Amino acid sequence: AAQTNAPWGLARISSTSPGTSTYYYDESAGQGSCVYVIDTGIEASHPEFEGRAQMVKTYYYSSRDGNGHGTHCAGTVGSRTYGVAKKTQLFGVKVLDDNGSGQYSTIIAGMDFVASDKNNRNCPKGVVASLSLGGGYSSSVNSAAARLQSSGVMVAVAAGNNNADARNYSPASEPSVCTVGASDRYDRRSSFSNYGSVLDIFGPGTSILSTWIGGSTRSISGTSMATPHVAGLAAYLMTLGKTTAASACRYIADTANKGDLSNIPFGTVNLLAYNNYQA
Ligand SMILES: [Ca+2]
Repeated sequence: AAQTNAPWGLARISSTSPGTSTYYYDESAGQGSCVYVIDTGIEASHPEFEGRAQMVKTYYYSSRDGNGHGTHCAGTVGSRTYGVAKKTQLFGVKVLDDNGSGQYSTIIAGMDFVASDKNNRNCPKGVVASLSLGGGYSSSVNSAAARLQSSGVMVAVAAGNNNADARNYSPASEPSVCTVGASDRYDRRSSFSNYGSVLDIFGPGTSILSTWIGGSTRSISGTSMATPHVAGLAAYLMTLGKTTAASACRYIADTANKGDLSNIPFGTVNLLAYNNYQA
């Protein structure tokens, strides 16, 4: 399939070169997979989700996304226009309040929730979780992410927006999950993107157009935006049968565009998420 005039990040993930505008992908499009977006929620009513999104959990007085951040991330995973995996099922877990903040204890509860909740969902092709959040180093937060991964979920987490080594942030620093840095449309490391040995992969993160609350759309930037490209890619690849939850981060690294990003610090992977789709 070909989507013309796609957001640059979608075009990037199906291209051996920057500077193109058509997204190419297998029509299966993540059908039969599931992606949890652990964030401020998802506006499930947004026409862009086509009934494929739903809220499954909140820790606050509402499951509504009163921020937009979670809706944007979910859009990059699986919206019809702005998404990588256009037929995946999206599950919202609201661990962040409408200010975009969340106590680590609530975030941990949300991760353990997903590990159990997948057993209540139909995801024959596999399960992914996208965590566009983080804070300072916490062994408990890392351990929760590790459990989620261990349970059979492909966990993708944001590296962070500190232009610093991600070793000092969680869940970014957890070795067993897929830690995602951000790039821009000219294949530069995004200026805010964290880096370091703990990174596994980069994805498009600067000036990313996606869904927003009130049935709208918005361009924003962050490792929060790169993460759902990788989560959606994993779901897409799992539907194709090319990889599994336990192997998807490795597979994505194996098949990434290599050595093409600029301003990658010595010791950080130079790998850009790529679907290796040949139309
Ligand atoms: Ca990993």
